[PDB]
Amino acid sequence: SRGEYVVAKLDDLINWARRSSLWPMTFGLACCAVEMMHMAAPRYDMDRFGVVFRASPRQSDVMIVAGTLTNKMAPALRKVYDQMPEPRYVVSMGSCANGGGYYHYSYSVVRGCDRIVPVDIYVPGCPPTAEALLYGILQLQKKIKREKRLRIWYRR
Amino acid sequence: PTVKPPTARKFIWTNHKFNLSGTPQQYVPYSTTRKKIQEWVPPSTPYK
Amino acid sequence: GVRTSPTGEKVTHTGQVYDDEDYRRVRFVGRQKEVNENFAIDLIAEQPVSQVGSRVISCDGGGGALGHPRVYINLDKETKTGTCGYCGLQFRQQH
Amino acid sequence: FAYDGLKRQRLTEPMVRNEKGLLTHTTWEDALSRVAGMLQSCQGNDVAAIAGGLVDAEALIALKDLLNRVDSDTLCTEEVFPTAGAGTDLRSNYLLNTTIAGVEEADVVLLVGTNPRFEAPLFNARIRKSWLHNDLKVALIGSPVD
Amino acid sequence: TSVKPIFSRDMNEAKRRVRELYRAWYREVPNTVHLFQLDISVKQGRDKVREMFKKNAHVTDPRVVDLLVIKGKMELEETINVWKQRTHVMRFFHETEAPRPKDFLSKFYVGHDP
Amino acid sequence: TYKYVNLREPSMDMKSVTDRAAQTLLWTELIRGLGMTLSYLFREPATINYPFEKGPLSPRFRGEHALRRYPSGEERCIACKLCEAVCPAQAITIEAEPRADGSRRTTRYDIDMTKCIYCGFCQEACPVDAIVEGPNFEFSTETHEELLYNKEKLLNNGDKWEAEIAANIQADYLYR
Amino acid sequence: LHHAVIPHGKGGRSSVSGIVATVFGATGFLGRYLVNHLGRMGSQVIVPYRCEPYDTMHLRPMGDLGQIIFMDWNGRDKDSIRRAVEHSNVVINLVGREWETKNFDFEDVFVKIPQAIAQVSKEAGVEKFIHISHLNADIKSSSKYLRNKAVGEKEVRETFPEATIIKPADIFGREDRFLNYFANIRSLGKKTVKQPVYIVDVTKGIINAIKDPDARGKTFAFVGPNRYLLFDLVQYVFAVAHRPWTTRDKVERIHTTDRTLPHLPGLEDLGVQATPLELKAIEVLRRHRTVQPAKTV
Amino acid sequence: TRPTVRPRNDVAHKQLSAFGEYVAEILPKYVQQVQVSCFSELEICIHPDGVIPVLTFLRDHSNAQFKSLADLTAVDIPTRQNRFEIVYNLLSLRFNSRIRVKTYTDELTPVESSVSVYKAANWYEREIWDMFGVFFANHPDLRRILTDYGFEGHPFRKDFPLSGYVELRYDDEVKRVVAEPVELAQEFRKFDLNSPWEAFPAYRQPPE
Ligand SMILES: NC(=O)C1=CN([C@@H]2O[C@H](COP(=O)(O)OP(=O)(O)OC[C@H]3O[C@@H](n4cnc5c(N)ncnc54)[C@H](OP(=O)(O)O)[C@@H]3O)[C@@H](O)[C@H]2O)C=CC1
Ligand code: SF4
Ligand code: SF4
Ligand code: SF4
Ligand SMILES: [Zn+2]
Repeated sequence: SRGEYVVAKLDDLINWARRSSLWPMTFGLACCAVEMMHMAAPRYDMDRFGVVFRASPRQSDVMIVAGTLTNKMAPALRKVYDQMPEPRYVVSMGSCANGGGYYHYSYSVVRGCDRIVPVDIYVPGCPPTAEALLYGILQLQKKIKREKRLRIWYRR
Repeated sequence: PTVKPPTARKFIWTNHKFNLSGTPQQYVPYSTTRKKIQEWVPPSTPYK
Repeated sequence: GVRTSPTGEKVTHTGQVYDDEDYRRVRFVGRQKEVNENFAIDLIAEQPVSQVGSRVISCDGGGGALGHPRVYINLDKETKTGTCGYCGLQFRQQH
Repeated sequence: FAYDGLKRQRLTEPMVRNEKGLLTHTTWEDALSRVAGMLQSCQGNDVAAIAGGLVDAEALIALKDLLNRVDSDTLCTEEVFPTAGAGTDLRSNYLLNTTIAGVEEADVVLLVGTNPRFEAPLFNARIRKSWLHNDLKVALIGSPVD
Repeated sequence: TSVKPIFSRDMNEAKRRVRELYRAWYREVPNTVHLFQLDISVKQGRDKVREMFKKNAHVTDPRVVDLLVIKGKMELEETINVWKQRTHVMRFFHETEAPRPKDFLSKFYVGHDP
Repeated sequence: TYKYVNLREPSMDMKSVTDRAAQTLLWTELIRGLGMTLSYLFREPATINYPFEKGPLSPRFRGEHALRRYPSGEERCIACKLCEAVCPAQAITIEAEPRADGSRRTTRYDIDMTKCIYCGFCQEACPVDAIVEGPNFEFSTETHEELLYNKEKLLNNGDKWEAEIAANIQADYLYR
Repeated sequence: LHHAVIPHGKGGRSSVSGIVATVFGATGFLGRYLVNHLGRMGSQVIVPYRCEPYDTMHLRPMGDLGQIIFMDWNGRDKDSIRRAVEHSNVVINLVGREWETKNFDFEDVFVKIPQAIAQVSKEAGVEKFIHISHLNADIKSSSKYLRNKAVGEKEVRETFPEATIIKPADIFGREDRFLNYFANIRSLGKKTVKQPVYIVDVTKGIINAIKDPDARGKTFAFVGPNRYLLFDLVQYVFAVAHRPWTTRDKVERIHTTDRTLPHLPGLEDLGVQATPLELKAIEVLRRHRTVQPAKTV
Repeated sequence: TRPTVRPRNDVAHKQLSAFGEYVAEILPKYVQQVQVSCFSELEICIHPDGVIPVLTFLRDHSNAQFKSLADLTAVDIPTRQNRFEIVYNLLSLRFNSRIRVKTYTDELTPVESSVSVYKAANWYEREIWDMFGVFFANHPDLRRILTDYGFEGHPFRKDFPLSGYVELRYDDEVKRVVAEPVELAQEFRKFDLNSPWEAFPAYRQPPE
């Protein structure tokens, strides 16, 4: 049909523009911040993918939770998540953000940031390398590329 | 590996698969152990 | 050496498979149950028994330091082979 | 080595008889209601209880007080001890009064009607230790067991 | 049995300090309901303050109630100076926690805890 | 054995004062900084073309975990639980039993990859080189429980990456 | 009862509640809070979703790992319904649209899909089935919503004879279309009498209907403790929210009075204290700010 | 014992023993023990009423001049009735030396704050309040420093469990991060590692 073709091409356009202009807000909590900074450093250079370095939280498209989430900061994480405009994504970077990690059995650590915010990409490592984080960001772009917002809207 | 080939084994995958996450072929975890306690099955005949 | 339950589910090399009335099969709906189809119990049976001319044999698994710790296997029983407790290779005195 | 029977043949859920007379799984509410509805219709010797060989003192006094609320004194064990004479009134006529340790202090042990090697194997091991170190004299009235 | 005091020489000075801490919390509850924009009433927050004070009402040691007044002053300073968020104030109201079985029979039904 | 950073007295003759005033009024060090930024403008950047170009790794690299085999197909793991004893984050969960040929083998070998600190104490505690931490670092998932590897997943990582893992161990086993 | 579905733990996130729930329509207003209250017990929750997977992200922190299983389903595909319900011990229906669409009218959403779900849940061996009708459901109703929902209630009752059918009156909450409709309309005042019910009361009633074996085959009516006229209720909405998308079917439903059904059980028969509007309307309408309470009848 | 054994420093042992005698006899009102370890570290174990007079001495005396507070530490030892052991690591830059000043308290006896001697202590003993519950009298702003704001319990006490008593999660009903009792999906596996054989006969305690 014509309408299905039109909403498919518009889905492809808006998914292209969203995955090719991802703006991150990095929670530089712990040691994974150093490796996000290496993913911004000139060897890997996220800025050539259209992924800018340190966009403000009220204009960013993806929240990279890079470090250990403690109990004292989990409401601040959730408040910054609630202040992000949609579509917002969450990359969980490294073991403490993924599942608690080396501080999993601690009294003061949230056992993974997925107890606090919905998470799209889990990037494993302690820390994951800057290349592994850039792999996770390209996998997030591939996840955005196969979104079907207007096709489901046309089929609802 | 054209110059120094890898050592061939009967269990090394002939078909390398890429990252299957987000597909129907992704990894789903489960407990690989069997049942620990055995339950008592009552008899299928009546007790009269 | 994988077989299949009547539910259609592959039994793992441990022997694990969910029951039919077990709800935990729902995790594989639309997805797959990843099993390894190279059973080590079926592959170590395929090895030939090494006929040696000695009474005590040593096994390290091959490769020198890339194998297991070097153990010594007695071969006095002519009824049964002498199996390495690490790698599963088995040995027979040739007399 | 009997701990592997502790994970086989286990009772895990309450069972009641259905309309076909077969045991079927149920809840604790339904099972305790169906037992208590019959227990309220009992009085005196209408209800009795047999204690098994593996029952702790807490469940024993629990079921004793429960049947004493119905005024039932018929509470039994599987193992017969004779009630003639003193019975279970004095403790001394149903105990190992000497001790397990006091076997080390005896000089003649008389064993009547028992195979203590299997009925109480470490009591027999203590008798053997006193046999070996104290030159204990042992006699047995019964079948000539090892 | 001669111990060094924290603030109170006896229990009457201790009750004076308990009383002044309760006065400060009682005054603070409407401001706490307002600026944290809570979903509770001022009366319900004062009920929670009274519940937390009555929870410790069996202590007879002056040093223990001196530490209780010190910790209450610390929680009060964390409430007045807006250092707690809304979540720390609402943790006194165990709202998402399902009510536990209290009698014998429901604890028998749910599991093994006495 | 020590030196004084910033303990210089500037010269007060008219030459040096006029040098400092030409610096102040004519912005000489600001043009120096613009010159250094212009100098990096005309350099070749250090940017590799990921994913087509890859960061250089060593054979010691500690990435994704893999249970290995012998050159007969028999799995190397003989269920000794040294890896989970040494595991600093308690990521390794092991259950074992004698299997049908009487061999000491695991029935559970789980690694929570979100507890794992990727320090490789398991592969150096392992007496038979069964668990290794292989060279894969590109294994990001979309779901948390996809990073909860059981024995099937780890044996499949071994079968997947063994041609590379064996060569890395061949490079580094004389340092171990 | 299977050993993996015996309840364990202390009723928390890592516990096992023994509830395997397939919640159709879980991405809506009721499904949000029902999956939040199921997954906080340690329940296996199958969420069959129609929409974009992004639009299901908020359901993911609601339970422990592996406790929420997302899968695709189509309403006109019985195979996807069987694929979703065949491991569950309870199936909850929450499929609803306030408005009819080009591909789904009120009969597809309220008659065809609930009868399909209940038929497949009967022929898959599911123990418990909960369906959600409306309190004002009637064949002789002026709105097409209430007519098709009464028809669908009748068909659910006749094809799953042990279905717990639940009648909420007008559910108010943070994501409702009852207080948020009146707070964003800025349609008129008539003789309509309503008793709205709070969403957490509805969710606690649904979970108590899951846990109660006496709720099989019952028809509950979830209403609030206070009945209001429509006019002073709308004036209370505008007074709390500090103020001085629709169709004609929604207008017919707002101008339809909430009926009194004393012969049907309610929230008190499931152990639920119905929360009044005066505690929760400030929590709902705090978003709408840039009060004497409404008179009850 | 040359290659693998640590070389013993006898000169520092003799000098720190002489200075420990020096401090023990200048301040006999508070000094309880003086010990020097085999790796030459001096410990002055004092009475807790002499926190200020001893630390003011070592900071200000012309033969001590321990001007730097390296670290301030508590240790929970529950078998002692004074279970908390407060440790003052001090550095003299003039004599290039380190000293340790150790005292004790239980849960209820306050220790005098040493912010008047070392301002560095302002956070350290503040942390000893947060982690151990040791109250410090006349501290300028004594409150918690590391735990969450509603945190009950003093975590580095050894009767406090490893995972706590509560855990957080976001709850979408109340739209808020909430605290619940902790349930672990995998329990922390306690390992009993200690060998049943005596490792160090020099540390053998006399039996009962
Ligand atoms: N005040 C109220 O809301 C009241 C509601 N009810 C009933 O309760 C139920 C839930 O209400 P509510 O949360 O407000 O409704 P919503 O509109 O918020 O959500 C209903 C859900 O049904 C799904 N759905 C709708 N149409 C279809 C379809 N054709 N095929 C598949 N899925 C579909 C939607 O999925 P998706 O996100 O993909 O669109 C959504 O998840 C409804 O049945 C409603 O009639 C009863 C009384 C009062
Ligand atoms: S995953 Fe590891 S390196 Fe990363 S922040 Fe956590 S502790 Fe630091
Ligand atoms: S790399 Fe370290 S943390 Fe990871 S499984 Fe091995 S020992 Fe455990
Ligand atoms: S992987 Fe190695 S260390 Fe771990 S149990 Fe197996 S053989 Fe032992
Ligand atoms: Zn071998």
